[PDB]
Amino acid sequence: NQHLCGSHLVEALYLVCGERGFFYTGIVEQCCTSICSLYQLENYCN
Amino acid sequence: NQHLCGSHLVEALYLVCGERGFFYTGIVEQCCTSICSLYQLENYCN
Amino acid sequence: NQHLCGSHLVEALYLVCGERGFFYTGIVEQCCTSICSLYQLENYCN
Amino acid sequence: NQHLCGSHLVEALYLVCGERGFFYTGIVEQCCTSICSLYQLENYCN
Amino acid sequence: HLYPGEVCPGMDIRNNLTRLHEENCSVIEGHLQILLMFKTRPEDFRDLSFPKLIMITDYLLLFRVGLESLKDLFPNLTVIRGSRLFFNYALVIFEMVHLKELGLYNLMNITRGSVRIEKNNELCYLATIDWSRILDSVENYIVLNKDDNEECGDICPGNCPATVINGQFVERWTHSHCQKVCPTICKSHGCTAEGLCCHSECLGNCSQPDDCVACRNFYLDGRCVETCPPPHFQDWRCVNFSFCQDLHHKCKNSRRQGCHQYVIHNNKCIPECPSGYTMNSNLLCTPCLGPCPKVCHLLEGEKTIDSVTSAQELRGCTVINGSLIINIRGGNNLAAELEANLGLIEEISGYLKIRRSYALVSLSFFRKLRLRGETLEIGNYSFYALDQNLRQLWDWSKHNLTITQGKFHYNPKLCLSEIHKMEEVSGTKGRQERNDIALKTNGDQASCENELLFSYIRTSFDKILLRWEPYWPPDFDLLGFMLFYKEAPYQNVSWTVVDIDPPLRSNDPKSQNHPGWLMRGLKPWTQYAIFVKTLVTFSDERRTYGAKSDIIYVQTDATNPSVPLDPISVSNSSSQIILKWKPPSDPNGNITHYLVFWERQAEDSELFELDYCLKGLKELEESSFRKTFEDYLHNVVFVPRRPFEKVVNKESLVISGLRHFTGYRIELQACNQDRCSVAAYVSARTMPEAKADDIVGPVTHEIFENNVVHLMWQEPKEPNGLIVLYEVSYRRYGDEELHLCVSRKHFALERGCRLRGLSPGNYSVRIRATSLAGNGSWTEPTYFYVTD
Amino acid sequence: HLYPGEVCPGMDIRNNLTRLHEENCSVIEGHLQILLMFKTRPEDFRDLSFPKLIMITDYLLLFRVGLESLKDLFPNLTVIRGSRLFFNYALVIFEVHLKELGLYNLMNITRGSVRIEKNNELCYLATIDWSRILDSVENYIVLNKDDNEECGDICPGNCPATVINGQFVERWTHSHCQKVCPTICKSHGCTAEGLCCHSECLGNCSQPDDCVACRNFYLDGRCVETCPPPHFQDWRCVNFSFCQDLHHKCKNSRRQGCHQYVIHNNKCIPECPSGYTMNSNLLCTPCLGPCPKVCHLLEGEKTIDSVTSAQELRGCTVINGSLIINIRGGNNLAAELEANLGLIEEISGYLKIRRSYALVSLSFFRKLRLRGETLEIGNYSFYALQNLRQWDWSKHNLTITQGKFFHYNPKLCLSEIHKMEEVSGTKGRQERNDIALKTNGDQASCENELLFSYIRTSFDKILLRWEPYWPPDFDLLGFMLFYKEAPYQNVSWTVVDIDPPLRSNDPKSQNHPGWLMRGLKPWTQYAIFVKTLVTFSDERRTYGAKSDIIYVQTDATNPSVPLPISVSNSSSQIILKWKPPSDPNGNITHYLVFWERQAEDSELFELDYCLKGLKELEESSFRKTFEDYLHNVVFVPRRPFEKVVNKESLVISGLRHFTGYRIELQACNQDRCSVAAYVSARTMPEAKADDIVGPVTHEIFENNVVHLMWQEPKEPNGLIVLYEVSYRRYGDEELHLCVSRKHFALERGCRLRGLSPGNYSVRIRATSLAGNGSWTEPTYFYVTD
Repeated sequence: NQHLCGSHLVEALYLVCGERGFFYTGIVEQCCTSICSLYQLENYCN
Repeated sequence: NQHLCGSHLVEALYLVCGERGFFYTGIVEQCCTSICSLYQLENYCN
Repeated sequence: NQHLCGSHLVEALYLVCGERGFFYTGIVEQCCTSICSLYQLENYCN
Repeated sequence: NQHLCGSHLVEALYLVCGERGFFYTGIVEQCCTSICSLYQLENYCN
Repeated sequence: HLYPGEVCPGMDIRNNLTRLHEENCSVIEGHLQILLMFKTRPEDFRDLSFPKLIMITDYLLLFRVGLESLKDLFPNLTVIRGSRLFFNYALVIFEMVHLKELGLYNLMNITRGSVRIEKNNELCYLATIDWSRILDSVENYIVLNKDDNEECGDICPGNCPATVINGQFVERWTHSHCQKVCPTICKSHGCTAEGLCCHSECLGNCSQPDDCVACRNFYLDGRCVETCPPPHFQDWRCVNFSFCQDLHHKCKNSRRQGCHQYVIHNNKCIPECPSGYTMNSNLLCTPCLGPCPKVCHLLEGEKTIDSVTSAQELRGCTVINGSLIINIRGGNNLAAELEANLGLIEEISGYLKIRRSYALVSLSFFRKLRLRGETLEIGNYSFYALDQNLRQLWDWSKHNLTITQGKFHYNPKLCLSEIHKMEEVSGTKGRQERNDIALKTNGDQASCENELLFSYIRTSFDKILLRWEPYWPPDFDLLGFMLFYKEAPYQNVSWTVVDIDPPLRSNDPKSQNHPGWLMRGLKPWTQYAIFVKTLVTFSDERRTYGAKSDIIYVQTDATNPSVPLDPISVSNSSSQIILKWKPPSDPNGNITHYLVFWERQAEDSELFELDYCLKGLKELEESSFRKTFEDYLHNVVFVPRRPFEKVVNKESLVISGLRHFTGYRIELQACNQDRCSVAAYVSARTMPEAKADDIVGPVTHEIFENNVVHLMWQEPKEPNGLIVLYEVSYRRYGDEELHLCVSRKHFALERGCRLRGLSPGNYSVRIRATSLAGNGSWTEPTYFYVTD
Repeated sequence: HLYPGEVCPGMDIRNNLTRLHEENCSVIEGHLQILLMFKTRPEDFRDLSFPKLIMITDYLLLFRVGLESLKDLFPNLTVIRGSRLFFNYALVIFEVHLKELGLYNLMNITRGSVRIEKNNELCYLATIDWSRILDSVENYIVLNKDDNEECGDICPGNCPATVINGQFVERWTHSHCQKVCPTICKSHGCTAEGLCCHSECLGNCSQPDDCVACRNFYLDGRCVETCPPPHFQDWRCVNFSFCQDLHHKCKNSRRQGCHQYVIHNNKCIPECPSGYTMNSNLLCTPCLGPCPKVCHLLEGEKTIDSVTSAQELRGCTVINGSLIINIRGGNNLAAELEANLGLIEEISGYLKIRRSYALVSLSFFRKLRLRGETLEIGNYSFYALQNLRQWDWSKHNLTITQGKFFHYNPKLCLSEIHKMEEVSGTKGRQERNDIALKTNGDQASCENELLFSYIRTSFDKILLRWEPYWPPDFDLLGFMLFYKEAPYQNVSWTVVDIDPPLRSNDPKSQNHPGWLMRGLKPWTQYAIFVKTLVTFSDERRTYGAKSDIIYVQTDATNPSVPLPISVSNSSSQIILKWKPPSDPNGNITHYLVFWERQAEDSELFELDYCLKGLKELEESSFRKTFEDYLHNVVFVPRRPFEKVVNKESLVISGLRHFTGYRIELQACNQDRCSVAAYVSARTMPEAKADDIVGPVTHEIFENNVVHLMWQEPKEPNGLIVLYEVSYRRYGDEELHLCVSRKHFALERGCRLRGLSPGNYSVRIRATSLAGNGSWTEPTYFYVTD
């Protein structure tokens, strides 16, 4: 399983893109919906 | 497991010795203590 | 029957020869894994 | 490398011969389970 | 005409867009391989269209095509006949990277074959198609497409029909078209917009009802027929003898490889006469004047039968000039096709091998395999079985299978008895070695013990006793008995597992102890299926199966049921009620009758008089160690020389003859023996009647000297007992209205309603009763006067 | 003397009670087989006794004796030397009538084990500790009556107790129990006073520091380490005359079984080993050339099933027949085989290994180097027919002459089998039947390829990245990972399977597989190892790849609340107390503590209350099969605070005597603390303020109203709740007035009215929240008659 949402992902993205930064103009419907691999949760930081 | 005590065995002995009858002058320390086979619960009826 | 295997030999040998018991100064390979005969069984009990 | 196994052959054959594509009127047993050569690979693409 | 074009034999589009354009071809007479279109974009593939291809015989193959959709390439393709499959399928669209959607909103039926769309990394809208009305075989291997990762949102035209798949009622493949569902009675004939069934011989669709775009069996000419009565081609149409003989002469004149010199047989222009007839002057295949074999030679004397397309290479064959290997690696069993394609074989001149055949459960499709060892597998073997689901092998009978020369591993589902019987009947007795015999795991889960096992059965509502005859192995090896029993509602056979050690051995067979078990805590009235097994120590050179017991079904005895759930009572009339409830949670047996009582409950005694008028292997090495020791000991120490009623199958009843508003109580018992459950209770309050709510007798008046007024009426005591209070109204001539709330207490104090302190004038006073139901009818007015 | 009897060589009691009675034999020099006593009852076996047998060399065997107990048959037997075992054991009591073992003198079993079993009337066996008795704690005892709990616990008394399986239980008769000696005494023994016996003694000593039995050798009338007279049966020494007399006698007697004793190394051993020669003073001298052993076997075939079978080939260097290894026991039993068979050189016959569960390796053949003179069926000079795991291939040379089996070896890897095939010299002369086809290395694949690139840790998440390895054909099902807690890296793991990332056509631009194990405990350490899975090709077996086990430890976070009470030692001094929190989540750096004061009850200060009274392989393989078919077809060729550390207490002083105080406690593991922990207390007050300041004076009015004058103390935790006033008439009883703050306000002090005429003396006492204080100086008043 290892499924989580909200705060768990917002400080989980720090593990792979802590110093990279994130794009600003929904991650909820893209990552919270199921198990997330690196390629999906790193889409907002690159 | 299938461990029980009291009324369960007092009605279970009917299954093997319902019409046989039982000896009268403790089954609790002989049968309720663990799993009972036929040879142990039939000791009081023969 | 006469398939004296395991604990059967010890319980049956005194029903064969007990007058002098058993000679002392194999058995399983010829009367436990197969069928023994009264021609050859009594030798093992003297 | 040159171990063109599976989906490697389809993606690599147009890096070998594409001028006339591939001849039409096997391949796996000699360039997928082993190492193929440029002497024998170009025949499969005319 | 319904066929505006001719045949387009054997089209294959490859490399660049060059060639192709070979238009109006409604029928294909061959396959369609459009593949390896490595450099295109939807700009190159948008305007090109072939809207009048309706009939494809063998299969349509697309492999790595810059193509958006097929809805413009083949807008009016209806049926793939699938007479010659590609691998096992007639529609294989594989790895075509660029796409928008399948299209093909005219496709109706795939006669024989399947669909294998796969590995299209840009494909969706495929789970929104129902294949039940489209595909003959519902068992369509589609995986590894973009729709798997849910990256494509749902889009359907509109508005469109919907079916049920996997228990889910879902809509059924483009942005403007969907499935054309026809009535089930129409079968493959089709239907029109009005639902009228097309003519039976049509296939898929019809231009007009009851007369066709495609033909179900044969075409004849300009219509659809069951079989042509002109004095058959490619299993779908008929031609004159002249055309068939013209093809036969032409291809042997043309020397083109691949032609079969067509010979007429059974009024069909089939390729060649089978094993049993002879080719020819009107070229009608006549039976041979003697034995005529087939002997279909193979590539270097070896072929792989991996799927239907490989099996079709040997259809009609009776003798195989080379070897054969069966290498089916597919999930679906695929048994019927092999019987048709290979069942007419007689003997394999080469060797035989079977490897990794999951799909096989038995080996019966070799219905006439009888006899060679001319070629041998490595190690000089004319047979093989290498590696997991084979379960029966041949059905051994008068069916004769014997080998001439030559001489079983990884067969977990193959029993040893069948292997030994095959060894015996083969004629290999006395000419075999242990390498030929099975040494790998055979019958690991399919031991199928050759010994049979029950003596005494006793059941109870929570316990069941089973007793079975004791069987001992040849050497008194028996680890014990493990039992399996599970619920079998309809004996249509996952079971519970309990292992029991055997009872102590008895030296006298007459005075043995029968093993027995009690599975306790079972649901009453429930039925189960039981099967038991025996476990023995493994001896490699003395393999012993053990014993087996047939599966038996028993059903538990019943007990008291549960309380009926959610009882409510609603009155239909003032004196009549209708009770309601729904069946209990668990019946614990078919309910014989629902016992119901009825009871009355008293009113509130305090409210009757009180005034409220105010307002505002682990154990084998353990057991085998103990058999080893005793052998050592003996070998050493033995030196030789209330009214009630029963309801049945109904969740309602009617009760009448009750009070209009008094609450009533119902007691309900659920019983399954004629033994009931504990009490179920419910109450209700019916709609009252206003007959007693009206005061009996009109009102009269009396006047005293001090302008005190006394009124005279009779007290009704019928409306559920004592009346709580009265309502009194009075109004002066030409003035407003005034009221006095008269209760039982005030009635006792003044011996009736009395009015004091009123202003001088003329008045008229009325009295109304107010029971627990409410306010009733008013009485006749009476007047009083107060002196100025 | 300590040895009141001679030897009793090779006793064996069988059939009826006839024979036996062959008394005073302290030593046995052989085994003791009393068995097959089919017809006796305890009446026949109650008075017979042999109380003076002390030393048994090889083993004591009893098999189906109407015998109550051995406590009367062998009341004073101490040690079974166990030089020659029966099967693997020295005490085998097997299979009906009994009361108890007794044998309250038995002390040590040198080499062997105990195998009591299948005695359907036996109990009181789990109440014996074998640690001080048996050299090898790993004693097979099952299928006895004590298993079914039909025998109640009985112990003499009173008797000692030890710990077995973590349970402190008493330790075998109704009148005797174990004689526990101090651990420093070792096998020497001890007396009643605990004095260690002399070192050379064994088990027990008649007197301390001088013996019933001897540890190593006996000599004569004492116990010695080694006899210095110019060795017999590894336990005693004799003169040369006795040894040569036996040697001459047995060859004169022609009795089968004797070994013509030859002196070697001052020991009367049976025969000189391979390397020496027998003889005129018969001292074994080294051979003048090669001297083999060639121990012939029964029909050239023997079964090495246990220690007793291995001892048949001790000292042997050449086996004239075949050998099969058939150890069917749970215990590995590796050391004994090395000693018994390690001196072997070559097997002239064939070799076979079958059902050797106990074996883990095959190193005990430390000098097995070379024949194929005899072959297994199918012409084979080797065999392997479920726990074998490792020869150690080195300069150690093992080559075969002729012959060519490896089946059912789940724990044996393929690489070792192939290396054995190579070094054997069998290259170019083997067939597939010789090579392994049955399951080999099913759980012990031991992939020959190595696998980590990027590691990142967090308190709840850990990231691992490892280099991607592809099989020869791009077969790889995926990667399954195993990781579990490793507190001390002393390595059951969690199992997660991950499919590989999409293949990249360029090796430079590949995607490294990675994983995140989320929700892990902070500060905890774990051990991780990962594995690769490939499709099985019978003729192209591929192991895959393997990664070494690695250990990482999680980062720490805030700890939990400590689990707190405060007790005062003095009026102004208090002592804090608490227990460590439930989970530290890391070593706690310091316990931050605060202190705070809480106010009293304001309402009580003034108010008056004086009132009284294979499933997926076929799915993947089907996908590889199709693509092969496609290509083969479509490709046509051409507040003040403080920190506490490592202490669960503290002292706080300088506080009020009774005012409640509040303590705030923070647990912190970084210098990051936990949420607040709070506790209060009420110290013992002081009575200094409980006493009224100033004595009491009196005033009298005309109406016999009395007014008293004193000062109000406001120190005891604030406003004083009330006062207590006592007064008594001359020669009469006592009277009291409960004066509160309200009455004090009404009358501007304590006033007494309505009292009877007479002479009185009135005292006043303060009553703070603590209690009633000291009384004041009395004052008098008078009421006119």
